[PDB]
Amino acid sequence: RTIIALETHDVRFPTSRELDGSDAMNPDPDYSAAYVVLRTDGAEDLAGYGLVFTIGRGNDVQTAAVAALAEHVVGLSVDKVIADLGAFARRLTNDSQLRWLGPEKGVMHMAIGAVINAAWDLAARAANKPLWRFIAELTPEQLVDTIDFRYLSDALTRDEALAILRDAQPQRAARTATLIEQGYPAYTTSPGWLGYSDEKLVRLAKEAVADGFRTIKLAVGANVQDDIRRCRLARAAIGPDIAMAVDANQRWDVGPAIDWMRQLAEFDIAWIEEPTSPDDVLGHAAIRQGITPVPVSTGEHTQNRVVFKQLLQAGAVDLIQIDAARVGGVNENLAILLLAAKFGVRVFPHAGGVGLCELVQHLAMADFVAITGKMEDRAIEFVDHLHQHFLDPVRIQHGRYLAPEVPGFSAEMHPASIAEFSYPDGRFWVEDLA
Amino acid sequence: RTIIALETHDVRFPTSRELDGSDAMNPDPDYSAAYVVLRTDGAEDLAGYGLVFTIGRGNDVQTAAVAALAEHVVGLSVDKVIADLGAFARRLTNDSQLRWLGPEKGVMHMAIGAVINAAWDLAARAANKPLWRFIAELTPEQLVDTIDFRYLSDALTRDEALAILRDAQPQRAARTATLIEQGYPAYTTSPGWLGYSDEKLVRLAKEAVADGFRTIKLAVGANVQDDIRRCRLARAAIGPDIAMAVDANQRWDVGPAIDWMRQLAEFDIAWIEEPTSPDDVLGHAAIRQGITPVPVSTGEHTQNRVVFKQLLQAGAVDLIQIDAARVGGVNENLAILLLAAKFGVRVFPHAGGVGLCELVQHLAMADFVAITGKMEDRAIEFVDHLHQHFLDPVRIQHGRYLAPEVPGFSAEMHPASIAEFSYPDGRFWVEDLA
Ligand SMILES: C[C@H](O)[C@@H](O)[C@@H](O)[C@H](O)C(=O)O
Ligand SMILES: C[C@H](O)[C@@H](O)[C@@H](O)[C@H](O)C(=O)O
Ligand SMILES: [Mg+2]
Ligand SMILES: [Mg+2]
Repeated sequence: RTIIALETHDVRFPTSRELDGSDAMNPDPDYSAAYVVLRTDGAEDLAGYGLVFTIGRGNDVQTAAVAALAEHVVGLSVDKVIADLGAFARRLTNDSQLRWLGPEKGVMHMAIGAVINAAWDLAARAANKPLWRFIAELTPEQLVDTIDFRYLSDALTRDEALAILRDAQPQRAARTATLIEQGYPAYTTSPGWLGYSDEKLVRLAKEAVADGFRTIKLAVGANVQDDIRRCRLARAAIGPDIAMAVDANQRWDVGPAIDWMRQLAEFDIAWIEEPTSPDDVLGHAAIRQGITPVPVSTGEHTQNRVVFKQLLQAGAVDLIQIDAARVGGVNENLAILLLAAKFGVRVFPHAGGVGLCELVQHLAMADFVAITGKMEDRAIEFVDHLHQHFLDPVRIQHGRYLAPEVPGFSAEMHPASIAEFSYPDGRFWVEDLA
Repeated sequence: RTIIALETHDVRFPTSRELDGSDAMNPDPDYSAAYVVLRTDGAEDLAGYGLVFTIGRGNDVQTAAVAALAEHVVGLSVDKVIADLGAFARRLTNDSQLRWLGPEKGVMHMAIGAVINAAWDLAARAANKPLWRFIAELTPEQLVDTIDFRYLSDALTRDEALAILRDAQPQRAARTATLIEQGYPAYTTSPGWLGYSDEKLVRLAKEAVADGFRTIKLAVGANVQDDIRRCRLARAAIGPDIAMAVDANQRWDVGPAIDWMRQLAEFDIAWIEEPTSPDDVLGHAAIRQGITPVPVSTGEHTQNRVVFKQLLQAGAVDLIQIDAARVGGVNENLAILLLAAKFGVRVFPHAGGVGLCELVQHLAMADFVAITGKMEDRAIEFVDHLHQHFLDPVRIQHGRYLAPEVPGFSAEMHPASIAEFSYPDGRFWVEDLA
């Protein structure tokens, strides 16, 4: 079989109508997907799906970036692609001309990451396995062959990665059983969007705990008085035993972040996410040093494994987020997970976007099985939005993610959803723009 | 007057035909420009020009990113835009949805930077001044009003920037006279492209020195034996008194970079440019610590002022490059120049791309007049390619840049050049692709 087309769609959801996903930096996001399909001349089931998550404006540019990769993939042998995902990723990441648009950052890199992710979806489907098992069941050699070790020789060599993966082999099967029977811890951010009223915040926080979530997260960062008020209300609503994280979405400078967190510390903060710019490694370390022991995290916007390496080297974080679509696809996230494991830093996957819960759950689960063997000390983010648009929506049971069973990356979306929300000619948008 | 249109063009030059611009990372670049025009309903002279520099593939995506900004600018009052370039820049950089595609990095940020640069071109033209004088003659208050101080409070506050600018006021006029009469030091990289034969390297290096350049730069990084051979040949060709820099274009890891430079040190290296990833602040510092006193530089791919801040804080560089199109336009480069001045780090502007000499010369000259008052200790890069396509090509006299005189950013390109090299329907490409 051959990849005969790279199809792209600019799909946007009107989440801003109710301010779902709203925060201090992004006050009215419209969760969007630069959706891509790697089509083949095989069975209808033999296709790869992926998407870049954006929040509205710019999604057309992001979609255009993905479409520009068609000549790089159309015509390739399916067997050749899935048999060497490392070579496939490099075919895109090593194109020096595309690197100039980055390198390995921004629109062009996320576009590359979406095509790479679609290829892993295609591979998992061909293997008749949900992506987490596809990844976790590859041999240590097959796994490191997909990783780009450039710029990491000082922190993680191929031999060091192999050692970590080989050390985990004996328990892979047992952990797979544990995951399937117990699920993976989750936490929810849906009760904390900044655009919600105090009444809605409290109502949703209570429902979240009622649903079994042992941790919730609130957006903060626009007004300290508002944050103090909201954190007090949420803490009172959930009780003293539920963890409560806060997310500043990059709003603060180093000094202000320290002073701001000093005023929220009394409410028992699980961690402060993105207190400052996602590029400020030294800044996060300075903030962490100033507010310790209040935990600091960052990661959903971290451009690539080189920046993650530095965050770990500089001791800028207590835990990190990883994102399925921000970096160079699965290949890059595997490098990041191995770096986090080697440095002994917990990973709390980011999923605050359409389709992100569906995608990222697989990376966290593969990590548990083949890399760390640790999940009760961490959690996968969850947001209660737009799951109805995916063929294999995530399943949460008593605050825990159930392991996916169907083949693939869970990225495939309902054609009806694409038809209704494609921008700007989709049914909803033609009516809305009118 | 009003901005009535944002016109964009995908222009690509076949520099790969002779491997002009070739290096270890980018072996066959096709110097390209994602050209933009801010058109108004005023005089034909009243327009803003700008461009994002890329090396071929991907330029269509970059052009699309710029075109996507039309709704943000079309309809704006020319007087309102030029009277507050800080507000104009923020209108684009503070669009949270566009920030998600970055933030402040990659394709979307460079697109924003090109539109911002076009606005400064428009402003300088309205003022009937070449951009360097337009910038250097603004009051300290007007200058800081254009700067985004977010994420810089720990290294450069508004008051600190004002102090530096005010300290320079007394000598602004005298330095303007000095620049106009003496020119600004330059160095050339055109003799050192990696794709050239040893014979061509030597021939061009000799011509470069004959033309008055006191410094040349060679691309290195693919094969150490080749680098040793080429550096020996170039050094012998130029003599012991001419400075010779080398550029690895991000090829090495930390350890290898140190070992590689140890083998080139005997040829008297002026500086090693981009020894590793443009995102590795800690890595550049480690390399610098290992090869000192051999100077280390980086900057042409540095995504924004936040990364530059860290490079300075971490002592990762001996000198930095700045680039007119890589960051958020003039506004961001002013912040970077002020950071470099405050930290006492020399700036050697990057210009290895089409139109970059034309653009960046203005930033270096404005810096000399209004910020540092230092130029004999540094130099502006020059490449001997494609200047014929610009209405106001740079002028080099005895190895020094002559100060531009015509109004603007020198970005305007000949319509005939655009017609011939527009991709893929331009005259040259239709014939070439055939
Ligand atoms: C705009 C988005 O909803 C963000 O606020 C979201 O990704 C957030 O950072 C999160 O961690 O869930
Ligand atoms: C592809 C380009 O010619 C680069 O090699 C060029 O920008 C180089 O880095 C330089 O500093 O001139
Ligand atoms: Mg977050
Ligand atoms: Mg360079």
